[PDB]
Amino acid sequence: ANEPIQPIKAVTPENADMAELGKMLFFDPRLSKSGFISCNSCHNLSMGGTDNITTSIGHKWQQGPINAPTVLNSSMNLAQFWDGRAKDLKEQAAGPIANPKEMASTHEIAEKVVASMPQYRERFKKVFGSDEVTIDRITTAIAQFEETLVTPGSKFDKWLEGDKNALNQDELEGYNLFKGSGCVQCHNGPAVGGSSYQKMGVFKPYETKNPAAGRMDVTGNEADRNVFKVPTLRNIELTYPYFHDGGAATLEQAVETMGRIQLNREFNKDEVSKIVAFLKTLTGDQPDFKLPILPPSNNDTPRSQPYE
Amino acid sequence: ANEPIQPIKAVTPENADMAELGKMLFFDPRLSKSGFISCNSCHNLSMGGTDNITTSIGHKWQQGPINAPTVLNSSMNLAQFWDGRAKDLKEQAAGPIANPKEMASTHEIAEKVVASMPQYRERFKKVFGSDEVTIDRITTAIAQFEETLVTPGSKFDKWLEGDKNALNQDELEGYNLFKGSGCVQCHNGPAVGGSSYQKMGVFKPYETKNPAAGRMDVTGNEADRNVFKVPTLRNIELTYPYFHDGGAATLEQAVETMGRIQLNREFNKDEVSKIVAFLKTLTGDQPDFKLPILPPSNNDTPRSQPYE
Ligand code: HEC
Ligand code: HEC
Ligand code: HEC
Ligand code: HEC
Ligand SMILES: [Ca+2]
Ligand SMILES: [Ca+2]
Ligand SMILES: [Ca+2]
Ligand SMILES: [Mg+2]
Repeated sequence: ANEPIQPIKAVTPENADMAELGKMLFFDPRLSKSGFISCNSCHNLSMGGTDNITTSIGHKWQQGPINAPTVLNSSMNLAQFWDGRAKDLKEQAAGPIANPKEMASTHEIAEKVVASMPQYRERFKKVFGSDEVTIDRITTAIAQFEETLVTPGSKFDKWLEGDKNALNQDELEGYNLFKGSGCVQCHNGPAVGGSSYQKMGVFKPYETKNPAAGRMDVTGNEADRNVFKVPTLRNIELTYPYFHDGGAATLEQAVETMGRIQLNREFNKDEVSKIVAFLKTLTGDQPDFKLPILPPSNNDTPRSQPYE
Repeated sequence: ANEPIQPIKAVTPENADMAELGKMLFFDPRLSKSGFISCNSCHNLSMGGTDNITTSIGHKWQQGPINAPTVLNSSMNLAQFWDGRAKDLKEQAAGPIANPKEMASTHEIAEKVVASMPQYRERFKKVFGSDEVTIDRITTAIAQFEETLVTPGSKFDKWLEGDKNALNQDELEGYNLFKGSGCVQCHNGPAVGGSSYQKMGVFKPYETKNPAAGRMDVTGNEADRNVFKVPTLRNIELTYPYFHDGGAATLEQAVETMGRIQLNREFNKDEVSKIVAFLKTLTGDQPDFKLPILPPSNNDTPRSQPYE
């Protein structure tokens, strides 16, 4: 009778220097064509790792196609992106940099930008052995930093570890309903999700104008239409709005929809209130580190093109 | 012992908690209508306090009218903004929040946004005795945070304080050229500028397509046309491009232009490189603090409007 959910464990970077280099790159807006957009712009670590809007604002204020997921605990995902088209964090990181709808630069340009700065070259030398800058090393460093973005210490985890007073009566009943109703069928493990692909709209379809088809984009099979990676519910309190289209503005709405179309279960108001209370106890310790200080661009650095 | 420039000294917040609150607000993108733009977006503290582009990107990617100045050491300015229309940091902070070309929100909405969060209400109470949030308290807190954004410790300051080795041969000669040519007429004091309004184009006009008129926008006196607050040269190495229109991409170009139109001095390539070397020794210790962790928006919080 072991719990369907396990505590998140603290992480010690295999390569501290690499994680520091990755941190810097994650906050460097010069990886973008505009010199205005960094990974942190859309995955704000001061706010829970997302941009907290329906879909992401990209280069020249392009309205993105889908809701940006949190990077927090993303190292635990079975694959990356809503349709899992990316195998891991490293592969994922190369995407946004060259995505015309997001950072809109190119791997070639990103390499030249970083390499133009002596302070970055020195770090690549320390970390990789030589001062050569490549998108491969860049994504490897960012990935290492993201591995450290886990959030242990949530009240629920403290309860799981034996602290009976970490949860109040409503929160405990919420968890019991979460488990008893069937939510754990898909939202389980340390991340309370992120370990499989499931249909969004089991008993009834999810109503949305958003055209995303999920896994079908990868397989082309009709059976995969509307099948997405199950999101982690850790820090769900900080990652509103909800669902891939950002269609559910509140947790209550997300829970009611989930109960209704995934379990054919209409929760009453108090039941929803208790589950939501439980979900908020899944918020863990947020990133704790100094604001990164980045090296200045110099006369050799390709200049930003915010309006060009 | 009587150099025209004096060292910058560390600043301990009169109210530590107030500065901590100001720090959180400075990094909060919810002060903007889009929920995507914070003070840090255009005054990036990881990069030197500016956005490092010709003019600022505002709501819906509006191309701003003028180059964004650095907030670093801004507490030393005789007034705020290129035309000095704002008397101090407190007064200045109210501008961007309600500027349709920048954050595009309103003072009323920002107050409602911040007050909707218990975590913020609690901080305002421990700071101002009361838990109610007003644009007055918001700007007071931000200004307090900005008072701490001074940058002591630059190599030049170490030199002024006794370390004869803090500067190399070229850097020292550069300083001597700076002092001996007439530059300290306008760039002096602890901020190496910021203490007066001066004409941009003393001997010859500064060519630019930018329509900014400077002090005339405030005084209406034709005599004040093209008269601006002299920018601080502290951390000038980190705040490219240069001048109010962002027209000079390099320090070499900026120095050459300044000598020509301000002093009627034509510096040869060697002299320019030495002055540039000196300017870089004005880069001080950058902000050293933990990345702010902000409270989550809740069901009572006005929702971000990035596209509507
Ligand atoms: C907005 C303009 C973005 C920028 C800049 C970056 N990311 Fe992002 N990211 C964004 C979206 C809309 C999505 C989902 C896209 C999809 O097709 O599903 C993502 C996804 C990720 C993920 C996947 C996490 C998951 O649970 O699936 C990761 C790990 C991630 N993003 C990391 C990341 C990094 C490191 C970035 C900078 C190099 C970066 N993103 C920029 C939107 C935006
Ligand atoms: C599989 C059959 C699921 C069951 C059972 C439950 N959930 Fe779920 N959930 C699942 C998926 C595939 C998704 C993403 C759907 C999409 O296209 O957006 C979700 C998402 C949520 C969310 C939002 C997460 C986010 O947007 O980041 C919440 C809050 C959530 N699910 C809660 C939840 C609860 C409380 C459940 C039972 C009542 C439940 N889910 C069951 C897949 C499945
Ligand atoms: C970009 C869209 C901006 C945002 C967001 C904020 N600021 Fe800004 N700031 C910007 C510009 C283009 C200018 C100059 C405007 C002019 O007419 O001169 C400024 C100026 C300041 C200053 C004055 C510094 C000086 O004159 O030397 C300060 C102190 C400053 N800005 C602070 C500040 C704060 C605290 C913000 C958020 C509430 C903020 N700015 C946002 C562009 C942008
Ligand atoms: C007043 C009569 C000045 C003298 C003498 C010098 N400078 Fe200056 N400088 C002055 C102003 C009013 C401005 C802003 C002009 C504008 O409209 O943009 C500046 C700016 C600079 C800068 C750029 C600062 C920035 O963009 O933030 C630099 C690097 C600079 N000045 C250097 C400099 C040097 C080396 C001088 C002597 C050769 C010099 N200035 C003289 C006003 C005055
Ligand atoms: Ca979300
Ligand atoms: Ca500048
Ligand atoms: Ca010039
Ligand atoms: Mg020009």
